[PDB]
Amino acid sequence: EIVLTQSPSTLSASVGDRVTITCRASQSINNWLAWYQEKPGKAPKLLINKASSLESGVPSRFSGSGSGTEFTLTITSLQPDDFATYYCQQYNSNSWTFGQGTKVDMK
Amino acid sequence: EVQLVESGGGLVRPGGSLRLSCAASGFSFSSYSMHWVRHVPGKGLVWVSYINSDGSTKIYADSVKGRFSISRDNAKNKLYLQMDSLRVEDTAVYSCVRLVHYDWSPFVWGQGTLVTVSS
Amino acid sequence: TSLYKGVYELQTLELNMETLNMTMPLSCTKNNSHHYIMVGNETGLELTLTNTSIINHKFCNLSDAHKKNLYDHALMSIISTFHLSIPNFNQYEAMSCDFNGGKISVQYNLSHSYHCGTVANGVLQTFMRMAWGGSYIALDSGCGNWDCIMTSYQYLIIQNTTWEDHCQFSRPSPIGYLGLLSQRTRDIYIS
Amino acid sequence: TSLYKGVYELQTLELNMETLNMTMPLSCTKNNSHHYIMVGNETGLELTLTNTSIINHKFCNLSDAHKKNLYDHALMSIISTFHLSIPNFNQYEAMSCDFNGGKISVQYNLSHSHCGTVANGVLQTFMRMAWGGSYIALDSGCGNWDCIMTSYQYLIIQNTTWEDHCQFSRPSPIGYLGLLSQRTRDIYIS
Amino acid sequence: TSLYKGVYELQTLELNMETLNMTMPLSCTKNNSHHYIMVGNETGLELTLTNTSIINHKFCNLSDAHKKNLYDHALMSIISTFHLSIPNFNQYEAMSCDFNGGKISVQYNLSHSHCGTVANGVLQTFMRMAWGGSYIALDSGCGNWDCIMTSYQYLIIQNTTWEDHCQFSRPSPIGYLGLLSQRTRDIYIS
Amino acid sequence: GTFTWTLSDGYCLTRWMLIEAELKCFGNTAVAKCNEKHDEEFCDMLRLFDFNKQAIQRLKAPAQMSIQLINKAVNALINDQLIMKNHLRDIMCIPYCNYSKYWYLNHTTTGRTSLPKCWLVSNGSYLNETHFSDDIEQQADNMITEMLQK
Amino acid sequence: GTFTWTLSDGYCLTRWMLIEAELKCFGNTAVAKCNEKHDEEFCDMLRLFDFNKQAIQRLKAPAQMSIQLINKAVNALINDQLIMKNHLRDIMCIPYCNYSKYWYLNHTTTGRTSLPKCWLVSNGSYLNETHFSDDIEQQADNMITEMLQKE
Amino acid sequence: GTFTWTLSDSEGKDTPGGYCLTRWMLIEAELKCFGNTAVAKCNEKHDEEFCDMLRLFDFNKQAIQRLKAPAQMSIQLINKAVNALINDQLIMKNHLRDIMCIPYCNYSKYWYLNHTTTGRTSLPKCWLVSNGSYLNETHFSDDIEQQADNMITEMLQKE
Ligand SMILES: *[C@@H]1O[C@H](CO)[C@@H](O[C@@H]2O[C@H](CO)[C@@H](O[C@@H]3O[C@H](CO[C@H]4O[C@H](CO)[C@@H](O)[C@H](O)[C@@H]4O)[C@@H](O)[C@H](O[C@H]4O[C@H](CO)[C@@H](O)[C@H](O)[C@@H]4O[C@H]4O[C@H](CO)[C@@H](O)[C@H](O)[C@@H]4O)[C@@H]3O)[C@H](O)[C@H]2NC(C)=O)[C@H](O)[C@H]1NC(C)=O
Ligand SMILES: *[C@@H]1O[C@H](CO)[C@@H](O[C@@H]2O[C@H](CO)[C@@H](O[C@@H]3O[C@H](CO[C@H]4O[C@H](CO)[C@@H](O)[C@H](O)[C@@H]4O)[C@@H](O)[C@H](O[C@H]4O[C@H](CO)[C@@H](O)[C@H](O)[C@@H]4O[C@H]4O[C@H](CO)[C@@H](O)[C@H](O)[C@@H]4O)[C@@H]3O)[C@H](O)[C@H]2NC(C)=O)[C@H](O)[C@H]1NC(C)=O
Ligand SMILES: *[C@@H]1O[C@H](CO)[C@@H](O[C@@H]2O[C@H](CO)[C@@H](O[C@@H]3O[C@H](CO)[C@@H](O)[C@H](O[C@H]4O[C@H](CO)[C@@H](O)[C@H](O[C@H]5O[C@H](CO)[C@@H](O)[C@H](O)[C@@H]5O)[C@@H]4O)[C@@H]3O)[C@H](O)[C@H]2NC(C)=O)[C@H](O)[C@H]1NC(C)=O
Ligand SMILES: *[C@@H]1O[C@H](CO)[C@@H](O[C@@H]2O[C@H](CO)[C@@H](O[C@@H]3O[C@H](CO)[C@@H](O)[C@H](O[C@H]4O[C@H](CO[C@H]5O[C@H](CO)[C@@H](O)[C@H](O)[C@@H]5O)[C@@H](O)[C@H](O)[C@@H]4O)[C@@H]3O)[C@H](O)[C@H]2NC(C)=O)[C@H](O)[C@H]1NC(C)=O
Ligand SMILES: *[C@@H]1O[C@H](CO)[C@@H](O[C@@H]2O[C@H](CO)[C@@H](O[C@@H]3O[C@H](CO[C@H]4O[C@H](CO)[C@@H](O)[C@H](O)[C@@H]4O)[C@@H](O)[C@H](O[C@H]4O[C@H](CO)[C@@H](O)[C@H](O)[C@@H]4O)[C@@H]3O)[C@H](O)[C@H]2NC(C)=O)[C@H](O)[C@H]1NC(C)=O
Ligand SMILES: *[C@@H]1O[C@H](CO)[C@@H](O[C@@H]2O[C@H](CO)[C@@H](O[C@@H]3O[C@H](CO)[C@@H](O)[C@H](O)[C@@H]3O)[C@H](O)[C@H]2NC(C)=O)[C@H](O)[C@H]1NC(C)=O
Ligand SMILES: *[C@@H]1O[C@H](CO)[C@@H](O[C@@H]2O[C@H](CO)[C@@H](O[C@@H]3O[C@H](CO)[C@@H](O)[C@H](O)[C@@H]3O)[C@H](O)[C@H]2NC(C)=O)[C@H](O)[C@H]1NC(C)=O
Ligand SMILES: *[C@@H]1O[C@H](CO)[C@@H](O[C@@H]2O[C@H](CO)[C@@H](O)[C@H](O)[C@H]2NC(C)=O)[C@H](O)[C@H]1NC(C)=O
Ligand SMILES: *[C@@H]1O[C@H](CO)[C@@H](O[C@@H]2O[C@H](CO)[C@@H](O)[C@H](O)[C@H]2NC(C)=O)[C@H](O)[C@H]1NC(C)=O
Ligand SMILES: *[C@@H]1O[C@H](CO)[C@@H](O[C@@H]2O[C@H](CO)[C@@H](O)[C@H](O)[C@H]2NC(C)=O)[C@H](O)[C@H]1NC(C)=O
Ligand SMILES: *[C@@H]1O[C@H](CO)[C@@H](O[C@@H]2O[C@H](CO)[C@@H](O)[C@H](O)[C@H]2NC(C)=O)[C@H](O)[C@H]1NC(C)=O
Ligand SMILES: *[C@@H]1O[C@H](CO)[C@@H](O[C@@H]2O[C@H](CO)[C@@H](O)[C@H](O)[C@H]2NC(C)=O)[C@H](O)[C@H]1NC(C)=O
Ligand SMILES: *[C@@H]1O[C@H](CO)[C@@H](O[C@@H]2O[C@H](CO)[C@@H](O)[C@H](O)[C@H]2NC(C)=O)[C@H](O)[C@H]1NC(C)=O
Ligand SMILES: *[C@@H]1O[C@H](CO)[C@@H](O)[C@H](O)[C@H]1NC(C)=O
Ligand SMILES: *[C@@H]1O[C@H](CO)[C@@H](O)[C@H](O)[C@H]1NC(C)=O
Ligand SMILES: *[C@@H]1O[C@H](CO)[C@@H](O)[C@H](O)[C@H]1NC(C)=O
Ligand SMILES: *[C@@H]1O[C@H](CO)[C@@H](O)[C@H](O)[C@H]1NC(C)=O
Repeated sequence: EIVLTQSPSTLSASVGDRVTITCRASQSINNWLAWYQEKPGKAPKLLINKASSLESGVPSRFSGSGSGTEFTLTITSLQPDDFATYYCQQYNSNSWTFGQGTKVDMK
Repeated sequence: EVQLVESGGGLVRPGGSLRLSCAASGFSFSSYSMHWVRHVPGKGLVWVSYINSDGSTKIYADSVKGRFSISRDNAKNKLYLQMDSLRVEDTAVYSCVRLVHYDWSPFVWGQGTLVTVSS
Repeated sequence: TSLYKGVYELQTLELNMETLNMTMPLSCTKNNSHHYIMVGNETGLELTLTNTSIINHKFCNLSDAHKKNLYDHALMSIISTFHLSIPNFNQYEAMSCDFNGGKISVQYNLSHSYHCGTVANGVLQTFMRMAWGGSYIALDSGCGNWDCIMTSYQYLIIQNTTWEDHCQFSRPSPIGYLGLLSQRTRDIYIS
Repeated sequence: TSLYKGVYELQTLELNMETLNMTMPLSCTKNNSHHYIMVGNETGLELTLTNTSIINHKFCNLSDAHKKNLYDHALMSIISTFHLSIPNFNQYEAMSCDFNGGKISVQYNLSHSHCGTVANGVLQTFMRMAWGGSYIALDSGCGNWDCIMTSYQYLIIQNTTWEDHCQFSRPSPIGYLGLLSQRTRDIYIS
Repeated sequence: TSLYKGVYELQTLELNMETLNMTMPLSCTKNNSHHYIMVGNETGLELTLTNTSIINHKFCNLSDAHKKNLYDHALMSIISTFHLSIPNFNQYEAMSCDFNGGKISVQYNLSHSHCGTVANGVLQTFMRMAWGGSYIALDSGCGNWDCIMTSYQYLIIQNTTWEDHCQFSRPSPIGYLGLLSQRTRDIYIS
Repeated sequence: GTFTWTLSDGYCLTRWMLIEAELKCFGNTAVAKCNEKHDEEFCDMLRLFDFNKQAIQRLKAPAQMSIQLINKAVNALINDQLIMKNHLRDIMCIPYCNYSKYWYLNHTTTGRTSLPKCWLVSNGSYLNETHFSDDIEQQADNMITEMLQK
Repeated sequence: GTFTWTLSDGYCLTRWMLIEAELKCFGNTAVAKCNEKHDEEFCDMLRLFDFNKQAIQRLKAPAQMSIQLINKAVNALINDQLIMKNHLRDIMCIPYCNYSKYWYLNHTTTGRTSLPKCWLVSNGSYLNETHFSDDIEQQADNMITEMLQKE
Repeated sequence: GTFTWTLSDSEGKDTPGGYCLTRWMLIEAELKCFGNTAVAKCNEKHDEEFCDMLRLFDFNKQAIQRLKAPAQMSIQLINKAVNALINDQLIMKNHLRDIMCIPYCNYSKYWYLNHTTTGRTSLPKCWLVSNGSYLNETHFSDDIEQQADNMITEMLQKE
C-alpha cells in the first residue's frame, strides 16, 4: 500500500558532473529504502540499501539519504559507466514497492 | 556460502503452467522468510510474492492473483512457486530474494531463470 | 654471505607443518576473512567473518544434538574448544546454532552489544587464537588493542566443510588449536 | 650382579607405596575384572567389569546426594574425578546411580552403543585409574586407542572396605594423581 | 651489617607491589575481620568476616545479573574465581546474593553446618585470597587443614571503593594470581 | 606447574618405604639432581614421600585423610606430564616407567650411586638389562665424567 | 606451564617499585639465572614487573585495567607452583616465602650480588638471619665458586 | 609445566643424537641433520620453539606408525599429549608479544648457525615476525652474534 515516486523522470548530465535524483514515499519507510542501477541487457544491481548504506563492490562516488518520506541518491562525479536507469525500492511492508525509475542521459 | 539457486524456467504457451523451484544452501533456510521478484528488461524490477518461514503467511502482488501459489519445503530447503493460467505479461526473469531486516547485508539474490509465455 | 665470525653461516629452515594433519588440527588463512581448521585430510571447519546471517532462529540445542549423536566428533570437539575458550561469555542470546542433519553450524552475533565488555570482544579474542596465523589481517585492528577489539563484521560463522588446500595468506599450523587447550576453563563466570 | 665398566654395580630399589595410603588414594589390581581404590585404612571403591547389572533406572540423582550429604567426601571426590574425566561424554542415558543412604553405587552401561563412543571413553578413564591392571583387564593392552572395547557390558563402581587386598599388582597413587591434572578436557559444550 | 665469609654483605629489598594495581588485583589486609581486593585506583571488594547478616533469601539470581550486565566484570571475574575455587561446594542453600543494579553483594552462611564441610571450604578459599591476613583472621594460623573454622558466622563480600587503605599488611597480587591456577579442582559432578 | 617442592634434609629412604627390609641412603649429588631435573620419575616419587611425611607429622585429619590437601599439593609435588608420557608410551607398544622399580647404579669402591633411573616395563613384565644396556653404560660414563670434573 | 617470559634489557629495579629508597641494579648473572631457574620467587616477581611495565606502555585499557589479559598472561609470567609450595609450607608450621622481602647478598669489593633469595617468614613475622644462616653461608660460597670458575 | 616426551625412544641411533628432518618435514631441502648437541639441548632446556616443534613431529611419527589408525583421526589422542609435548606457555608468550606489537615467534621459519668447515650447528632459533612480515638480520644480529660466541665457547670448553 506504499507508493514511491521518483523524480525527475529524466535528467541529462555531463561526464564528471554532480547529479542527484530523488524518491518520495507516501507512508513512512523509515530508512528502509534501496537503490538499483539498471543497465540495458542486465539485471539491476543493488547499489544502496538502508537509505544510505553503500553496498559491497559499489564505488564510493555513490551516496544517498533520507529516513522518513524524503530520499535521495547522489553521484559526486558522474562516470561514463553510470548512465543508467535508477530505481528506488521500499521494503517496510513485506510487499515491496519500486518507483517508476529515473534515467540519466548524456548531454 | 549463503546462496539461492533457481531452476525450472522455460517456454509456456499462454494459459499454461510452470513450476519454479529454488534451492537454498549454506544457511538455516527453514527459519527464514522468502520473496519472489521478477525482472522485465524494458520495465523496472517488480515484486511478485512473499512467504513466511513457517508458511502461515502467503501474499501476492495485486497484478498477480489467483495464478500463483507459493510454498516451502523445510525438510529439503526448497522454495517453490507454482504458476498457472500464465499470461503473456507474466514473461520475466524470476528470482529468489532472501531479505533480512537488520542484517548488515540484507539482500541475498539468486541468479534467476526465465519464464516465457508466447505463441 | 651472512658469515658470522668468519666461520658460521646463518641458514634457515621452514617446517612443513601440514604433515602433522594426521594427529592434530591445523589452522590456515584465506583472503582476510576466511579461516580454516583442517582435520585429518578430509574435513574441517570454515570460520567466516561476514555481514550476512545464517541463523535467525536464536536457539542452540546442544543437548538435542548430543542425544542424536549424528555429528562428527572431531569437529564438535573443536567447536567446544572454541566456545568454551570465549572469555567472559554470558550473553547466551548472542549465540545460536543449527546442529541438526548431522551437520555443524554455529553463529556468533558480534553486533549484539556494540564497550569492551561486549561478547563481541570475547568472541574476537578467541578467534584471534583459534586462527592465529592470519587472524590479525582478518580482524583488521591495529596492534596493541587485544584487550578491546572490535571488527567490521556482523557475525562469526562456523560451518563444517570439506578438505581443500584452503591457504593463501598463511601456512597450516597446529599452534592456534594447541594453544587453546590450556584456556578451556579460564574466564568463566558463575552459572 | 653386573658391573658396568667393571665398576658400577646394578642393584635395585622397589618402592612400597602402601605408606602413602593417608594423604592420597591408591589404585590396586586384584583379578582382571576387579580393581580397587583404597583410602587410608577405612574405606574404598570396588571397580568391576561385569556382564550383570546392579541397578537399572537412569536417574543419577546427584542433587539429592548433595543435599543429603550422607556420603564420605573422600570417595565422592574420587567418583567425581572418574566421571568428569571421561572424554566426550554426551550420553547421560548411559548411566544410573544409587545414593540412597550414601552407599554410593555408579553403573555405566558400556552396552549403550564403533570407535569414539561413550562406552570407549568410559573404559579409557578406567584404563588410567586402574593403570596397574588395565593392561590385562581391557584385552587391547597396547597398540590401540579410541577403538577400544572389552567383553564386559558394565563398569560398576561401588562403596566397599579397605581390606580387600591386591593380588595382581601393588597399589599405587599414580593412576588417581595422573587423572587430577586433566579433569575438564574433552568436554562438550552442552 | 653482617659479612658472610667477611666479604658478602646482607642488605635487603622490599618490593612495592602497589605499582602492579593496573593489570592485576591486589589483596590487602586491614584489621582481622576486614580484607580488601583493589582494582587499579577505582574499585574493589570488601571481604568481611561477621556474625551479622546483610541479606537473607537464598536466590543467587546470576542469570539476571548476566542478562542485565550492569556489573563491572573486573569484579564479577574476581567473585567468580572466589566462588568456583571453593572446594567440595555442594550446598547452594549456603549462599545468598544481591545483583540489583549491579552493586554485587555475596553472602556465605558458614553457619550452614564438623571437618570437611562447605563452611570450611569457604574459609579455605578466603585463606588464600586474603593470604596476607588470613594467618590471623582465621585463628588456626598453621598446623591444621580441613578441620578449620572461625568465630564468625558469615563471609560477606561487597562492592566498595579503592581508597580503603591497608594497615596490617601490604597489598599483594599473589593471592588472586595463585587462585587462578586451580579454579576447577575439587568440583562435584552435580 | 614445575616441581617446586625441595627435598628436605644427603637424603635417605626409610626402611619402611622400601619393599626391601633394609633402608638405603644417597649423597648430595642425588639430592641436587632432584632440584634441577624436571623429568626424573624417581625424584617425582621422592617429593610425594616427603609430602606424606610432613603432612603426617604436622597435620591431623578427620578420617578422610586430607584428600583435599593432595588435590592441591599434587601440582607442586609431581610432574603430571611424566605420568602422561609414560601413559602415552603404554598406549603405544613402547617400554615405559612403572614408578615402582629403579636401577640404582652403584660404585664398588666409592660408595656413590647415580640418581636411580626408572626401570622400564613392557608387555606385562619388567625389561631385561640387555634391552636398556645402552642406558646403563651411558649412566656409568656419566658418573665417571662427574668424578673427573670434580 | 614453565616460565617462558624472558626478562627485558644488566637489569635494574626502578626506584618506583621499591619500598626502600634508591633503585638498585643487578648484573648479567642475575638476569641469566632468571632464565634458567624455575623455582626462584624473586625472578617470578620480576616477570610480573616486566609484564606490567610493557602492558602499561603499549596497551590502553577501558577502566577495568585489563584483568582479562593477566588471567592469560599469568601462566607465562609466574610459577603458580611456587605459590602452592609457599602455601603448603604456610598450612604446615613451616617458614615460607612471603614474596615481599629479599636477602640481596652483596660483595664489598666487587660490587656483585647473588640473585637475591626470598626472606622467609613464619608465625606472623620475618625470620632472624640466625635461622637461615646456613643458606646465607651457602650462597656466599656459591658466589665464591662462581668467581673461581670464571677465573 | 615442563615437557616430558624427550624425543621418545630410540630415534638417536646411527649417528649418535643425529635427529634428522626429512623431505616431508621440510619445506625445501630434502634433508637436514642436526648433531647430538641439538638434541641434548632440546631435551634439557624449556624455552625454545624449535624444540617444541620437534616433539610434535616426533609424536606424530610415533602415533601414526604404532597405533591402529583410529576412525576419523580423532583429536582425542593429541589432547592427552599436548602438555607432555609442548610448553603451552611458549605459545602464550609469543601470543602476548603479538598482542603487545612486539616481534614474536609464529613457529614457521627457524634459523640456525652452521660452521663452514665442520658442522655442529646451533639448535635452530625461531625467526621472529612483526607487522605482517619477517624480520631482517639487522634486528637479529645481536642474537646471531651471541649464538656464534656461544658455539665458539662450547668448542673451547670441549677442548
Ligand atoms: C609395576 O609396579 C608394581 C608395583 O606398583 C609391580 O609390583 C608387583 O606387585 C604385585 C602385587 O604385589 C606382585 O604380585 C605378587 O607376586 C608375588 C610373587 O609371585 C610368585 O608367587 C605367587 C604365589 O602364588 C605366584 O602365583 C607367582 O606366579 C610367583 O611365583 C606374590 O607372592 C604376591 O602374592 C603375595 O602378596 C599378595 C599381595 O599382598 C597376596 O595377595 C598374596 O596372597 C601373597 O601374599 C603373601 O604375602 C603377604 C605379605 O604382606 C601376606 O599378607 C599374605 O597373607 C601372603 O602370605 C603377588 O601375587 C608382583 O610380583 C610385583 N612385581 C614384581 C614382578 O615383583 C609390578 O610388577 C610392576 N608391573 C610391571 C612389570 O609393569
Ligand atoms: C609479608 O609481606 C608484607 C609486604 O607485602 C610485609 O610488609 C608489611 O606490610 C604492612 C603494611 O604496610 C606493615 O605494617 C605497617 O607497619 C608500619 C610500621 O609499624 C610501626 O608503626 C606503627 C604505628 O602505629 C605501629 O603500630 C607498629 O607496631 C610499628 O611500631 C606502619 O607504619 C604502617 O602504618 C602506616 O602505613 C599504613 C599503610 O599505608 C597506614 O595504614 C598507617 O596509617 C601508616 O601510614 C602512614 O604512612 C603512609 C605512607 O603512604 C601514609 O599514607 C599514612 O597516612 C600514614 O602517615 C603499617 O602498620 C608491616 O610493618 C610490613 N612488614 C613489616 C613486619 O615491617 C609483611 O610484614 C610480611 N609478613 C610477614 C609474615 O613477614
Ligand atoms: C544480531 O544483533 C543485532 C543487534 O542490533 C539484532 O538487531 C536488532 O533486532 C531486533 C529484532 O528484529 C530489532 O528490534 C526492532 O525494534 C524496532 C524499533 O522500532 C521495532 O519497530 C521492531 O518491530 C518488529 O518486530 C515486531 C514484533 O512483533 C513486529 O510486529 C514489527 O512489525 C510491524 O512493523 C514493520 C515495520 O516497522 C511492518 O513492516 C510490519 O508489517 C508491522 O506493521 C517489526 O517486524 C523490532 O522490535 C532491533 O531494533 C535491532 N537492532 C538494531 C540496532 O537495529 C539482530 O536481529 C541480531 N540477529 C540475529 C540473527 O541474532
Ligand atoms: C575467499 O576466497 C573464496 C574462494 O577461495 C571466495 O569465495 C568465492 O566467491 C565466488 C564469487 O565471488 C563464488 O563463485 C560463484 O560461483 C557461482 C556458481 O553458480 C556463480 O553463480 C557466482 O556468481 C556469478 O554471477 C554473479 C552475478 O551477480 C551480480 O548480478 C546480480 C543480478 O541480480 C546482483 O544481484 C549481484 O549483487 C551482482 O551484482 C557475478 O557477480 C559473479 O562474478 C559471477 O559471475 C560466482 O561465480 C565462489 O563459489 C566462492 N567460493 C567460496 C568457497 O566461497 C570468497 O569470496 C573470498 N572472500 C573474500 C573476503 O574475498
Ligand atoms: C609467520 O608469518 C609469516 C609472515 O607473515 C608468514 O609468511 C607467509 O606465508 C605464506 C604461505 O606460505 C606465503 O604465501 C605464499 O606466497 C607464494 C608466492 O606469492 C607470490 O606469487 C603469487 C602468484 O600468484 C602472487 O599472487 C603473490 O602476491 C606473490 O607475488 C605463493 O605461490 C603461495 O601460494 C601457493 O599455494 C596456493 C594454495 O592455494 C596456490 O593457490 C598458489 O598457486 C601457490 O601454489 C602462497 O600464497 C607468504 O608469502 C609469506 N609471507 C612472507 C612475508 O614471507 C608465515 O606463513 C607465518 N607462519 C605461521 C605458522 O603463522
Ligand atoms: C597428511 O599427513 C600425512 C602424514 O604426514 C601425509 O602423507 C605422507 O606423505 C609423504 C610424502 O609427502 C609420504 O612419503 C612416502 O613414503 C613411502 C613409504 O614407502 C615412500 O616410498 C615414498 O617415496 C614417499 O617418501 C608418506 O608415506 C605419507 N604418509 C601417510 C600416512 O600417508 C599427507 O600427505 C598429509 N595430507 C594432507 C592433505 O596434507
Ligand atoms: C557438512 O556436514 C554434512 C553432514 O555430514 C554434509 O552433508 C552430508 O553429506 C553426505 C555425503 O558426504 C550425505 O550422505 C549421502 O547421501 C546420498 C543421497 O543424497 C546417498 O546416496 C549416499 O550414499 C550418502 O548417504 C548426507 O545426506 C549429507 N547430509 C546433510 C545434512 O546434508 C555436508 O556436505 C558437509 N559440508 C560440506 C561443505 O561438505
Ligand atoms: C530447541 O527445542 C525447542 C523445543 O524444546 C524447539 O522449539 C519448539 O518448536 C515447536 C514446533 O512445533 C513449538 O511447538 C514449541 O513450542 C517450541 N518450543 C520452544 C521452547 O519455543 C527449537 O526449535 C529447538 N531449537 C534447535 C536449535 O533445535
Ligand atoms: C559404604 O557402603 C556400605 C555398603 O557396602 C554401607 O554400609 C551400611 O550402610 C547403611 C546405610 O543406611 C548404614 O546404616 C550402615 O551403618 C552401614 N554399615 C556399616 C558397617 O557401617 C556404608 O554406610 C557406606 N558408607 C557411606 C559413607 O555411605
Ligand atoms: C544461616 O543458616 C542457619 C541454619 O540454616 C539459619 O538459622 C535457622 O533458621 C530456621 C528458621 O525457621 C530455624 O528453624 C533454625 O533453627 C535456625 N538454625 C540455626 C542453627 O540457627 C540462619 O537464619 C541463616 N542465616 C541467613 C542470613 O541465611
Ligand atoms: C558498587 O557498589 C556501590 C555501592 O557501594 C554502587 O553505588 C551506587 O549504585 C547505584 C545503583 O543503582 C548507582 O545508581 C549509583 O550511581 C552508584 N553510586 C556511585 C557513586 O557511583 C556502585 O554502582 C556499584 N558499582 C557497580 C559497577 O555496580
Ligand atoms: C650400594 O649402596 C648401598 C647404600 O647404603 C651400600 O650398602 C651399605 O653397605 C654398607 C657397608 O658397605 C653398610 O654398612 C650399610 O648398612 C649398607 N646400606 C644399606 C643398604 O643399608 C652398598 O655397599 C653399595 N654397593 C656398592 C657396590 O658400592
Ligand atoms: C650493594 O649493591 C648496591 C647496588 O647499586 C650498591 O649501591 C650503589 O653504591 C654505589 C657506590 O658504591 C652508588 O654509586 C650507587 O648509587 C648505589 N646504588 C644504589 C643502591 O642506588 C652497594 O654499594 C653494594 N654494597 C656492597 C657491600 O657492595
Ligand atoms: C587402621 O586405622 C586406625 C585409625 O585409628 C589405626 O589406629 C590403625 O593402626 C590402622 N591399622 C592398620 C593399617 O592396620
Ligand atoms: C529421582 O528423583 C525423581 C523426582 O525428581 C523421582 O521420581 C525418581 O524416582 C528419583 N530416582 C531415584 C533413583 O531415586
Ligand atoms: C586515579 O585514576 C585516574 C584515572 O584517570 C588517574 O588519572 C589518577 O592519577 C589516579 N590517582 C591516584 C592513584 O592517586
Ligand atoms: C529470583 O528470581 C525468582 C523468579 O525466577 C523470583 O521469584 C525471586 O524473588 C528472585 N530473587 C531475588 C533475590 O531477586
